[PDB]
Amino acid sequence: MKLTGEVALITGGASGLGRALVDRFVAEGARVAVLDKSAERLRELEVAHGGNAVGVVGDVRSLQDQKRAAERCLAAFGKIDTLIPNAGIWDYSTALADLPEDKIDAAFDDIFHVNVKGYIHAVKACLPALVSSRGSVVFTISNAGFYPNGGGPLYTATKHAVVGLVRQMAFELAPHVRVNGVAPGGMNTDLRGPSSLGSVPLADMLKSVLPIGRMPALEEYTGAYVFFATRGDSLPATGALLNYDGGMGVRGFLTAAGGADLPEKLNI
Amino acid sequence: MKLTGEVALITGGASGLGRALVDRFVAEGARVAVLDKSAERLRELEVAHGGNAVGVVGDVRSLQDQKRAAERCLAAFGKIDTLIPNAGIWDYSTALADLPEDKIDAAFDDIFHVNVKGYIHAVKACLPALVSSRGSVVFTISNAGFYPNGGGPLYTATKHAVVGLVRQMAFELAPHVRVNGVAPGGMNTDLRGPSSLGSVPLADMLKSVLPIGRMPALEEYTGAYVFFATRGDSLPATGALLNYDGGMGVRGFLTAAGGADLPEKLNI
Amino acid sequence: MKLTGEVALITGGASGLGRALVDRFVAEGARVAVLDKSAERLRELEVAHGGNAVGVVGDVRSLQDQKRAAERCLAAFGKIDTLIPNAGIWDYSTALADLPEDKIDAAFDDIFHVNVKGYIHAVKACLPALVSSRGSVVFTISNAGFYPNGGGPLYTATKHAVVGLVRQMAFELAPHVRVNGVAPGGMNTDLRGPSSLGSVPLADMLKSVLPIGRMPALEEYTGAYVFFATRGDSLPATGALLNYDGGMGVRGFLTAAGGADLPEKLNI
Amino acid sequence: MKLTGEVALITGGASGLGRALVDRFVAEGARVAVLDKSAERLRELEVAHGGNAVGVVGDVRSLQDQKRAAERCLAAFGKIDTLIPNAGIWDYSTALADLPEDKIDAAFDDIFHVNVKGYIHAVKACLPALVSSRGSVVFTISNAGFYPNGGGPLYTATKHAVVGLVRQMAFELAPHVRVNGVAPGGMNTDLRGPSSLGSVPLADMLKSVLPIGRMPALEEYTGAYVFFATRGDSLPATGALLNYDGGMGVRGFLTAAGGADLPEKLNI
Repeated sequence: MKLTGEVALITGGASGLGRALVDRFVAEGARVAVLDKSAERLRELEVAHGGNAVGVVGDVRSLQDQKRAAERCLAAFGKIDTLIPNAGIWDYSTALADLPEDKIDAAFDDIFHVNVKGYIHAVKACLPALVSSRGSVVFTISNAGFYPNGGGPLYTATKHAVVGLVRQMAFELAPHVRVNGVAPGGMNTDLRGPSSLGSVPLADMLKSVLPIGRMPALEEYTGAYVFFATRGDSLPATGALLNYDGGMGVRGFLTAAGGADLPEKLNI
Repeated sequence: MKLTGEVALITGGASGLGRALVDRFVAEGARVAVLDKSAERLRELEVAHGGNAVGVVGDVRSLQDQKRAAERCLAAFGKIDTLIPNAGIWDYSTALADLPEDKIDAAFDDIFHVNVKGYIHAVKACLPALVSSRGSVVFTISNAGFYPNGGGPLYTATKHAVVGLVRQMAFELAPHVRVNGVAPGGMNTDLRGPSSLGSVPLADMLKSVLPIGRMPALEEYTGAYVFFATRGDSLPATGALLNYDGGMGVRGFLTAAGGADLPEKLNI
Repeated sequence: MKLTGEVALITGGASGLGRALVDRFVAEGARVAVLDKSAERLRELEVAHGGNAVGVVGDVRSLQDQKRAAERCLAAFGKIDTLIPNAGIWDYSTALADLPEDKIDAAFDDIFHVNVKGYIHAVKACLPALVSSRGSVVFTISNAGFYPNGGGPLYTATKHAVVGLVRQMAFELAPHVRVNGVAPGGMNTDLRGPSSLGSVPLADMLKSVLPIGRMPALEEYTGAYVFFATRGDSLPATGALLNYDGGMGVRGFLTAAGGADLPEKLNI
Repeated sequence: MKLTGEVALITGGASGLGRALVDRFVAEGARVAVLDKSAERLRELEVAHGGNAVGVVGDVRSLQDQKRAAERCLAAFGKIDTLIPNAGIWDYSTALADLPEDKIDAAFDDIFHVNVKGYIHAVKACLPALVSSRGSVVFTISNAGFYPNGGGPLYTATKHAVVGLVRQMAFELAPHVRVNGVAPGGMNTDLRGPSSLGSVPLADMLKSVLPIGRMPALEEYTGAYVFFATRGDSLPATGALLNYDGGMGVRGFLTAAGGADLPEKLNI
């Protein structure tokens, strides 16, 4: 119960990592406003957390819907301590050469409007509340904000753009609001794409991609966020970027891990 | 003359850094095609260089215009060895708080369509020619692709996004096309902002910004691009990022430069 | 209490951040072994925590001393879940020009033997126990592992070297041992330098250094280490680097923080 | 002939990349002082470049020998414009678990004294000349200064430490001396180790390690250095870090390159 008394707003919190975050935050004693597109999934969530969650239907690309979510959060819980802009869409790892010429303009808008603009609108809408509470923003990034081959040019560009948001917003909102990034990766989750458009099997994932040698469940990706939301724990942190992807950036050339056989080599 | 027989295509090449790059490449023995919105400044550079530079009036946001620049370059010179997507737009360093709610959506599009989508379209247009010549792309980034306070959230996010393009496109176009980034910074360029949107002079704050202790002329920033365009010099480089901003990322806390008193301390 | 039943070993844990970490881990339910040069400050912490902390007097530069700490921890508690190599030495922010020629060799050894080699020996000593418990290492880095002006060349080079250890050891010890780094910064610790070697107060320059706009108490920096020590929270993290320095890397050019006037501009 | 009139000092310039640099610099019109251990190899080099090279026998770990080299350079050519600290030793990729306990202390000193201290001594010795000429330092780094699996903990830590030297020295020597890093990798070269101590075949190197799909010759690694030594080209660059390793940091998860089959896919 690290978050007793705290209030969070989470975008894209009806399913996936968003939902795992909502469930984790509630279990920690926090109260959670959720912005997402599915009314039915939001109401199911509300009743699962009776009193600790409020669900607001809306589009993350719309500043007005972002504002509605912030107002609704304010009305139910009285404050906003932590904002987690989290809602994102994928590009299917569609390479530049495979992006249809008649499709690139639409695809760009679809992915950038959700992934980057929706993050910008979330901060904008929650800004007065966050300054008031001296709160924090924790952006969901991705491995694709750091290394290639986690998406195509569009997705990879969006997640690199949110690293820019972490940096610029950590500067701009200082000294009142802290701004940090968690960059999750290698999760067991189905990533959706845009209407305009439309990748590694388990064997290659754990031998070549993930040094930790396993694909963690969604709940295991929630602790980094809880850390940034815990005022007693994360106060010195602003503009921080936590890579949270099983070790993708420290993977080896021939194998992901170098010490599979340490238990036998050290004869522990 | 390091680039004799080479062909470059530069977007945003009729003024600012782009123009200095046109001048430099022509002087290095290269033939140059230029995509720019300014017919006047394009005519001007066409008379300066003669048959060594062709200008195409167009909009960097448009794929058909980028393709038209690529075809016009092919028709004039036979090939494309180097692409320099360079054309950019600023956001008047406008903070999120100061971004008007009624303008923020259109402002997002204006700056992201030129700074990011225009880069993507440039590469898309030129891909067949670049793969044919086994050439290279060199993206103009900025200090705002790496550190805060070089623009507002919109611009900083866009330039962080082109860092994403350097990395993803270096992966995607390898082994045939090398993709690198130059990140220029201490320039006295007066870069325009969007019409959907209504900062201290660099000289006034130099000692808090630039370790090099001086404001380089525009021509001083062209050498990095020549390096990346020269096959015999930059062959091992792909996915490289050259911070080329006077040392903004290595500035001290009290003052930018740490060795002002070195000539006295060493008795020069 | 997040660390009930866990055992940590902390080098340099009798004063400064190290001591705050001992206090925090004991309060989280963990049992703690401490390697420190100060028998006095070790006795002091032994009476404060009772059977929850054992102190071993020794030299972090010495492998046999590090091994002795590991064996003493094993004998007292049965296992090692977390290693925090933390013990460090400063260089009085002495510039290269100001490093005496007759002292520079010994100064190199003093600072590199504790800051780098002492980290290597800590991990070497504890490897069998860490692999057995499938635990983790958390290296104390510093803002000087990432940006200039946080020490002279010697210290900055050492802290950049521990960044190398985070990455290489995360690769080498995966999948069994996670290796991460915390990089603390805005502390009021008075860290000692070498005897082979004879800076503005942080408070005087705060507005040029810290976006957060305040000097955190030592206890405020302990939460990141608890996060990394907690298996249920930091499981996907290996090779991660947490900048935890008040936002030194995202400071503005004129002043550290960009939003001093946010409460007035939003009318809080 | 980019370097006509310029004077360079290069450590470890008798063989390997050092020698390729010496040969390149002389071909560009520069004059070169070389510090290395082999008298016979230095004299052979001197006569190959009659008048454009001076060879000084000495140990890079010794400030006195570094001073001798600087004095000798001053005496033959009258100035020093560019310093390239380049001399380095490898660790054989010896993992922490494979470093013998009776060998680690010696091995640490051997690799750190050459790789880090020898770089520090080179700058120290050449400092008055470089301030006088307003010159530049270009440190040879490595992929091992950025990613794991290019060496063991020792080598990787040393090359990460030189990134720290780039940053701190770029700050400290500003505004008079520029300081940058080239980080070469994937070269066809035999890397020597220390007396205390004592890795990828071609097939795995070009499929998994090098996006560029080829191992470049040594001469192809010389252009980045020529760039930093060319005053007309690199003036805005201080604290820059050029990754120069075939694209190791932008390599893909399953294959190094993503676009091997672009010529056929685009049907160029």
